Amino acid sequence: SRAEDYEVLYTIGTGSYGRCQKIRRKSDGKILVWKELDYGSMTEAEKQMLVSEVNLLRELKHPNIVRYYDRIIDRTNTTLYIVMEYCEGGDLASVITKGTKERQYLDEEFVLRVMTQLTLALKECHRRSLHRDLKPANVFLDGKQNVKLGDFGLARILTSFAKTFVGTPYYMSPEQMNRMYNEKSDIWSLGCLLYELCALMPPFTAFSQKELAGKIREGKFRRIPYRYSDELNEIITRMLNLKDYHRPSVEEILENPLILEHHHHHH
Ligand SMILES: Nc1ncnc2c1ncn2[C@@H]1O[C@H](COP(=O)(O)OP(=O)(O)O)[C@@H](O)[C@H]1O
Ligand SMILES: [Mg+2]
Repeated sequence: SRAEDYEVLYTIGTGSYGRCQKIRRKSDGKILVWKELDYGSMTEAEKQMLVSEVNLLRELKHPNIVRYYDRIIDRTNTTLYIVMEYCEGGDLASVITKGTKERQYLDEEFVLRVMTQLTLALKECHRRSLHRDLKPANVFLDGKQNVKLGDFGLARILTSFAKTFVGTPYYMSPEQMNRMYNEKSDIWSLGCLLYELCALMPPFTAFSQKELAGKIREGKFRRIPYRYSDELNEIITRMLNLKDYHRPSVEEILENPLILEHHHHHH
C-alpha cells in the first residue's frame, strides 16, 4: 500500500479516467496492473462513495472476475492507484477486431469458454447483489485460457457524460430501454457479446439510437455463421429473446450439454 512497493514497467493504455499501467511488485516480482484515478477535484462525499465502492470491489473474489489486490494513495499528486490482476491476453474487443482484420472467425471452443466462464462471473455478481459491464472491451483473457469480467470502473460508478452520450448502447436489453434491477437483462447482454464473438458484429447495428432501439424492439437478427453449431446458435438466440422470462437463467445455461469441464477455468 505504498507506491514504492511497486515499479511501473509501462503504460498498457489510457482509459477514460486514467492510465492502466503494468507494474511489478517488488516483494516477489509479481506482475500486476494498476489504474490511476485523480481524486483532486472530488468532494468529501464523492471520496466517501469511492471508499465504499473500492471496498465492494475488494469483496468480489472469483476465478472469473479480475482480481483486486491493493489500493495506493499518492497524496502529493492526489492520485489513487487500484492494483489488480494482469490479464496477458488482453480484452475481447481486441480479439474481435483481430478476427475482423485477419478475416478469421473464432473457434466455437473459444466461444464456449467465454459463455461458461462469464456466466459463472455473472452468477457471482448476482449472488452479491453492483455495477457490471459486459461489453467486449471489459472482458479479459489471462494466459491460461481463462476469461475474466473486468472491473466496472470506480470513477464510472461515480467524462462519464462524454461516452454515456457519444457511445452507441449495442447491448442494452429491451426492458432496460423502457426503464432501468433485472438479472435476465444481464443474460441479454451476454447474448449480445457471444453473438458478436461469433459474427464479429453485434446482433443489432445502427447509426443512431432511435434506429438501434427500433431494431432491438423487433428482436430480429442474422443467424451466427454456419461454422457454428445449431446448439450454440440455439442458446445465443434464447438469450436474445424479447421476453426476459424466456431467456435462460444462469443455471439453465450451465446445464446446456455444450458446456463441459474443460470450458471452465484452470489456473
Ligand atoms: N487487468 C488488466 N490486464 C490487462 N490489461 C488491462 C487490464 N485492465 C485494463 N486493461 C487495458 O488497459 C487499457 C485501459 O483500460 P481501462 O484501464 O480498463 O480503462 P477504460 O475502462 O476507461 O477503458 C485498455 O487497453 C485495457 O484493455
Ligand atoms: Mg475498464
